[PDB]
Amino acid sequence: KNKCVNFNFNGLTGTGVLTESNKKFLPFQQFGRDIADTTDAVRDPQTL
Amino acid sequence: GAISSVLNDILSRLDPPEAEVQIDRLITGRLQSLQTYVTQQLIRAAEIR
Repeated sequence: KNKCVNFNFNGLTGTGVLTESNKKFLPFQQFGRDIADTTDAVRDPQTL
Repeated sequence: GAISSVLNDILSRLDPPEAEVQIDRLITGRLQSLQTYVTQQLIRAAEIR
């Protein structure tokens, strides 16, 4: 966490930092999107 | 007119002999968006002058 690390979240390639989230997601929702329609959160394929 | 809007998707699914066509449709479409934004802002700067 807290480092500009490259990403590979099962096809989702990107670059950014990792931070622990605070808000609530749906139990059937995998990720979310912002107003600009890019990736703002992700779920790990191993742990929930 | 391309496959997807994400540049990280077309660069991973195709070859660089093949991905040169899909990138060209995204560069030309996005270059006209910046040429429109500068042109409209350059007329509004003359009205505020």
